[PDB]
Amino acid sequence: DLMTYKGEVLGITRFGLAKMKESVLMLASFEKTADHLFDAAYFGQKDSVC
Amino acid sequence: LKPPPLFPDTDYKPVPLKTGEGEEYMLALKQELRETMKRMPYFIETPEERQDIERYSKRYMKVYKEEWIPDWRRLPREMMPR
Amino acid sequence: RGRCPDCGSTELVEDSHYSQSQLVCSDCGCVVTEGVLTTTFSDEGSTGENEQVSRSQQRGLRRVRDLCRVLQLPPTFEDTAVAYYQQAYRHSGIRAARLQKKEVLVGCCVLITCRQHNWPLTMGAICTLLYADLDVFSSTYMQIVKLLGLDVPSLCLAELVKTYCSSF
Amino acid sequence: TEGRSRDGGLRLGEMERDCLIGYGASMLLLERLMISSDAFEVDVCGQCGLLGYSGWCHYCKSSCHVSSLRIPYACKLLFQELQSMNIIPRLKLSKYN
Amino acid sequence: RSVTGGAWYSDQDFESEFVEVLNQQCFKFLQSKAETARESKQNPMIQRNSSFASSHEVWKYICELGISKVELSMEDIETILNTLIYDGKVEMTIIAAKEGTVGSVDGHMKLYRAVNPIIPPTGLVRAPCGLCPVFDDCHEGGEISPSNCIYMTEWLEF
Amino acid sequence: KEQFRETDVAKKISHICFGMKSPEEMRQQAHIQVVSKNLYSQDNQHAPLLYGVLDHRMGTSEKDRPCETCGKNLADCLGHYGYIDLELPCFHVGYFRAVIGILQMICKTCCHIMLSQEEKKQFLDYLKRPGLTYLQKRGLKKKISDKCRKKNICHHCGAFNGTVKKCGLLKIIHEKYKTNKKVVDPIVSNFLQSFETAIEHNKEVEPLLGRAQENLNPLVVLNLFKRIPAEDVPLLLMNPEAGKPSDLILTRLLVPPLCIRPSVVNEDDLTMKLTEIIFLNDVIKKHRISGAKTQMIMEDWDFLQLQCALYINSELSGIPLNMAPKKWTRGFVQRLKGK
Amino acid sequence: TQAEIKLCSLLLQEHFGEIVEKIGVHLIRTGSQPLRVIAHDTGTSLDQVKKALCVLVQHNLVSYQVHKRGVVEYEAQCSRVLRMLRYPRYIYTTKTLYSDTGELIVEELLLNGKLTMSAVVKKVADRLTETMEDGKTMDYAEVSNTFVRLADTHFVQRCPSVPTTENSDPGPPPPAPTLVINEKDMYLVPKLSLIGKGKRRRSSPIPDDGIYWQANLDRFHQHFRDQAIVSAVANRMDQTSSEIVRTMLRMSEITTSSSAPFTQPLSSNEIFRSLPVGYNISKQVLDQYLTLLADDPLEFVGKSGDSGGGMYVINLHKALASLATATLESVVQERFGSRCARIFRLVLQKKHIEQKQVEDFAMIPAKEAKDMLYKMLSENFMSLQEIPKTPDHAPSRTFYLYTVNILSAARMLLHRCYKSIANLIERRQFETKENKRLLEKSQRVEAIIASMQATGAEEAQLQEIEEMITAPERQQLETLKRNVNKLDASEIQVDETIFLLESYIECTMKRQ
Ligand code: SF4
Ligand SMILES: [Zn+2]
Ligand SMILES: [Zn+2]
Ligand SMILES: [Zn+2]
Ligand SMILES: [Zn+2]
Repeated sequence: DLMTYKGEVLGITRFGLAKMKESVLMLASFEKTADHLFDAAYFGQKDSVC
Repeated sequence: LKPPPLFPDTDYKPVPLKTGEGEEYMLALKQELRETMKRMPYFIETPEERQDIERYSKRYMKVYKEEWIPDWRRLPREMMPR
Repeated sequence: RGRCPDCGSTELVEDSHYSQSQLVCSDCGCVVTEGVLTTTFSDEGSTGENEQVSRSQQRGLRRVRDLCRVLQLPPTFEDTAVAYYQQAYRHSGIRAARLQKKEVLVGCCVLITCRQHNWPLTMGAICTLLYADLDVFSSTYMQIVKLLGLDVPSLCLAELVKTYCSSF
Repeated sequence: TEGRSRDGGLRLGEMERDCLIGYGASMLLLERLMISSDAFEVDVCGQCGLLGYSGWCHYCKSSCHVSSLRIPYACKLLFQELQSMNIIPRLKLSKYN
Repeated sequence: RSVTGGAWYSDQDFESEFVEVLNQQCFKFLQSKAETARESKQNPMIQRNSSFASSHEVWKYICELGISKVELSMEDIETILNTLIYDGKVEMTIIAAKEGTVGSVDGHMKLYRAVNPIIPPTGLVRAPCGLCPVFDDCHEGGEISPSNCIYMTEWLEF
Repeated sequence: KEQFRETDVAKKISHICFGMKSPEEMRQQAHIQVVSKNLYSQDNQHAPLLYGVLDHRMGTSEKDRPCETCGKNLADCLGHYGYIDLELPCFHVGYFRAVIGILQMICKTCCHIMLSQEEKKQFLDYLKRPGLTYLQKRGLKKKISDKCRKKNICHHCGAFNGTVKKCGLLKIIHEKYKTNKKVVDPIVSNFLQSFETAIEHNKEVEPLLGRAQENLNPLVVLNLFKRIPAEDVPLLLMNPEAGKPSDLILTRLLVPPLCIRPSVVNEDDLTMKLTEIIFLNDVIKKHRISGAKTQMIMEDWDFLQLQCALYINSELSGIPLNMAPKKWTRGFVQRLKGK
Repeated sequence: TQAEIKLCSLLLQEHFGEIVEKIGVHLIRTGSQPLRVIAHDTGTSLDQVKKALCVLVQHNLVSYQVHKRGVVEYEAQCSRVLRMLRYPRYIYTTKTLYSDTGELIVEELLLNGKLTMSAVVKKVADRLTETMEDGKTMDYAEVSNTFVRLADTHFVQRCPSVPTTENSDPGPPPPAPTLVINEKDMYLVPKLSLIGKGKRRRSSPIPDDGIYWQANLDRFHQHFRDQAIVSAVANRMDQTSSEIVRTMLRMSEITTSSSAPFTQPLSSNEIFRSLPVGYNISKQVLDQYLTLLADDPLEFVGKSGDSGGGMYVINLHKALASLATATLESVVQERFGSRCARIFRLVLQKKHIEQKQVEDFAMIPAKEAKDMLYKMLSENFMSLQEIPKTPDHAPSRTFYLYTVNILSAARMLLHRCYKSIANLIERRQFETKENKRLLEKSQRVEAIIASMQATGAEEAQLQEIEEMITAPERQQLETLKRNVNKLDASEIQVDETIFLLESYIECTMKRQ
């Protein structure tokens, strides 16, 4: 069920993860770190500790 | 070694003002008007608030004001001044 | 800290039972009752600040190094002779002197260096290289030594025979 | 520190931080990873959202906004690290309840 | 010429003084001609000619003054004046070659005239932040502020 | 008598808020500037310089003195900052994609984004849409960039635009006044006339002038972003309160605390890596009183740009073999990278 | 567009208080929205937002409009908000063309936002009666004469009227009346039933109901550039050209759009008769003058033909270009030196050129000229074409020709001007604020002197009230006044450059 709750099959991949999670640090921890970091600063994203 | 001063010197110095009478009159009329038109009820300062205790002085030197009169036939519905 | 819990300790020294860092103190046979965890380095991977130096002066330095590498002797002789060259290259007359005097200088420095470490050597061996002449380099030697007032041993008699006799 | 050659104790990789969650324990994980290991305390200013020191915010030039938090030292390092790259993790503080 | 550098290139130095005095005195003469010509004040259509000096005329005048002991040349002077247009001081005109001894152009000859600037100094240059070299950093929130800028204030005094 | 004092308040983190800093904000944060390429006194003591890097006023890296700022020893000094300033602007690398995106999105003549008022209404409505997500922001970025890139004319100013193209790594160009496959407009005559003096004094330009392109450089780009309409800001999906388009380009850098980069052996990567930057900056500074030609000028500028690019990271690809990276280097990206 | 916001915000606070200013700033940063979300964003009560927005509509800094699904929003006017510092010049202009009556008229027009003719004429008359004693009065007839003269000259005009809402869309009305405008009566005055004179007021029936009017600023703007061109020609050749250009334009006023790059040509035959009788120039001398003027290489005016006598046309756009170039030349000249102007003018004429091709022309030697040129790049006045010689594009194989663009220059210069103006004004405000103690003390002692000044006067209060530390401090306040005067003058002596610059920039757009 986890893979399909979003109305689409989202595999366990760097691409799926981006399409599935929202917080910043866990993206930055996994892969494509610097890209995520700079894009986040660009967007001015807030992030909750949740 | 020693970072320069905050204000480095300048060889040039600003051109001095040209004198002009009607302009100086205008100069005077500027400082007059900016203090004058602030009376117009379009200008707003804070409403009165936070008085200590009712003392009949407030009855005698009371402030007077009456609600403004805009054109009630030109602005949207909620325009009522209250 | 500094004190033991209250009284007259002021010193700090290290001791620890097992893989730790605690600050021995010596008014109580104690550890300032505190300790602090040492912080250290490693598991990754003498100054720079090198003066650009006058072009002819570093030409002289290059001659210095190329010279004593003839003796293929410990680099420390190189380094201390270079330090002596820098010490000498601080005077107007030395700067204004003709370059021949500087060339004999790069040899007299090594001479004094070897003498300090009583390494056997003789004038002729050095002067065969520098295009030197007895008057020139002897006078330059006297001038430098009496200018800097440096102490230096003499040629010990038995010092030179050891290498000399082995040359037969 | 690293290991036996230089007095380093033990390492607890990711794959045990996973089993701690598996069981679901929370105070054990919190203790083992930030209390015992490398706990540290830092100071921040609520008004601007930046770090400070010794009960004073150099940015706002004021005292009435600074406060002290607990924090794993690695994360304080990280917050001082990003700023060099001009990525600024500003902070919003809140009541502990 | 790339070796000699002319009468202005001296001991491989530049004779700034000769060229500067040439410029200023030539403009002095040119504006004298312009003012005297317009003092005829009869007709602008005749001032179209009267107000303009000939390059040979000004060359004759300057070499007649003989301030420089070194010789003054036709094209050398003409270029000396040629700086003035970009100095924003003068105007140019061209005619047939019969003017003067030289007729310095193919079948043509050219003239020169002094000009009025179209506006006085502007207001902005009277403002210290028209001049303030850290205008960019002189911020209310910055340590360079109108409350603290020192030029900002010395402008008050003089 | 005494005034009441709140001793402490039990507090907890609510959010992190990532965002940019402006040159002026960077000034305000800094404790000191650093304006020297050298680091130690030439004397025997090896003492740090006052206005050079490793100024202990910025922090501490030893067990035997506090920093001159916080006044306490290494056990507690959080660290501090200094800052430096470049002579000429330089791109940030990390945001280079952002710069090219922005140059692509905007009309060059008048700085507005080439949208229809209907399009403005639609996209501001989407902005109003509650619950906007990162992914959604990606979606809007895509769609609006699509409907803009297909434009050639500008509604606002009354002119058309070329296109943005790279001209090698860390460099960018725009295809405005080249000869056009749709045949040149009469303004080709104006281009040609503008080259008249250059052609006459240098005929070798004539074979080349047909291949001209908008030679935009970091300085003009920064200048351009200084004039973006405030209304047009958020539609770039930037939160105007987090970071404003001015800050995507830089003119100053923070020199991070010593405890970030303890230097004992006695060098450190960041330390000497940044010594490089400051040295090359002083070199171009001296060059500013040199009487030099143009080539070495813009070359020194691009050297500064290269040096900063290294100062961020190390795996940059497109550098010609004459000034390639000399050895492995741990820039910030590389010390966050990997296991 | 920061400095714009800074200037407009501080001005708005100056003239309408620190309560409405926040609404104004948020509006200009959001364009238009309904009051609901506006109050949400401001965190401000409905009544406050209303008592602001009503004023911002009275002075039409914000409009209102009914939008899709019937939602009303209020539209910011980015230029209106900041025109205000031009009011000085409007007042000067009206008093210059007309007597003090026109100035007392306009000062009202802008102060009240809008007025109906009965209201404005009565109000000005009453206050006029305050200006003279002995029962002297001024009739409505003269006031109406000035009013009709102004309306005919189109310096003042009617507001947008309400549509025929009383007889349309029966049933529930729209949320707002959605006013409309028409040119047909755009300067047509009403016949008022009020008659007689102004009357002095107790300080404690409308025939023109709803007929409001407001000044036509652009009429002044048109007039300003007319002054500019006539002054330029007078400076360059002689006042006679000033008169002839004035004649041509005063007839051209209606022969072309206010922002067209050109006018339709008049004949020297019409000019010869439209020129004042005070000028004795003959027709042949007039035509020869016109030929000379059309022959000017600056080409502000051209011939364009000879039908029905000498055809001649003004080329406004180029004139604005001429003065724009000239002002930028002057600013660089004073800011950096004449030599800068020389090199600049070289590059301006020689649109592409290299350094090794100008030093001879500039005659300044090396190691000063090259860096001199380079530093101009720092401020973006200068550009470089850098045409490459190869597909390699290496620096050793490209030509470094310089280049200019006036548009970019005016655009960039604007920021410095706006920020400098804000600097002056906020400097005054800071200085006054830190002087508020001294200002309070001075005003207190001046009020005390005003008391018993002449009525109930006595000597025991006419030497004591200035005896204290105010004696050296009064000059401090007077020095503050001198500084105020200096920077106040700089205001009027900054923004004319601004006027010409905005004119020249706005005419550059084609708005396709
Ligand atoms: S406040 Fe400073 S920057 Fe502004 S005008 Fe005055 S001196 Fe110049
Ligand atoms: Zn004891
Ligand atoms: Zn703070
Ligand atoms: Zn510290
Ligand atoms: Zn455009």
